[PDB]
Amino acid sequence: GSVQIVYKPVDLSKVTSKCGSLGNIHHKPGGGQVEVKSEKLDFKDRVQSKIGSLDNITHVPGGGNKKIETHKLTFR
Amino acid sequence: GSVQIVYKPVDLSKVTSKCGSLGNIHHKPGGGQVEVKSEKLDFKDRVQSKIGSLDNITHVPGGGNKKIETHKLTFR
Amino acid sequence: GSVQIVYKPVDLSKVTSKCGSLGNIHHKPGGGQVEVKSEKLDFKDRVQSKIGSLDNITHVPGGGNKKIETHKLTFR
Repeated sequence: GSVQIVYKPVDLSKVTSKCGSLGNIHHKPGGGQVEVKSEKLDFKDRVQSKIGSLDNITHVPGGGNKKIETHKLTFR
Repeated sequence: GSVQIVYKPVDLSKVTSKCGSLGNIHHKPGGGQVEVKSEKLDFKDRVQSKIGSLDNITHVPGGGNKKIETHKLTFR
Repeated sequence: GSVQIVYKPVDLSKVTSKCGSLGNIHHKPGGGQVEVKSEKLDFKDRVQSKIGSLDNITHVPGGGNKKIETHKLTFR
């Protein structure tokens, strides 16, 4: 009845970027407006919410590479 | 009945950037506006919430690389 | 009835950046406005909340790389 699991990934990989220069970036969005109305809010178990927002983002990561590697075993 | 589990991920990986210069960056959003209304808010178990916000962000990380590598085993 | 669990990752991985200069960065958002109203707030177990905010952020980490690696066993 003897069961053997040997698990040996060999990951010689690479993720790479070369950029000569990251240039001139302008983020100039106009004046946004947000309006939200209720009489009641009533939240129970494990709710998560964003109920009125205005979000301006410039990321410009300079080589934002990702090597996301979520991984698992399980048994019986 | 002998069970053997041998987990050994080898990983020689590289996540890499070369950037010659990070340039000229201008985060200039106009004047935003947010308005939010209720008579009542009523939050119970483990609620998490943002009711009204204005968020301006400039990240610009130079090297922005990620090697996220979440993992588990589990048994019986 | 013998169980043997051997757990030996070999993570020789590297996360790397070269940036030749971090440039000129100008975070100049306009005058924001936020307004939030209620007649009652009522929060119970394990609530966490933000109810009116104006948040301006410049990060500029100059090689903000991440090697996040949450990792585990569990048993029986």
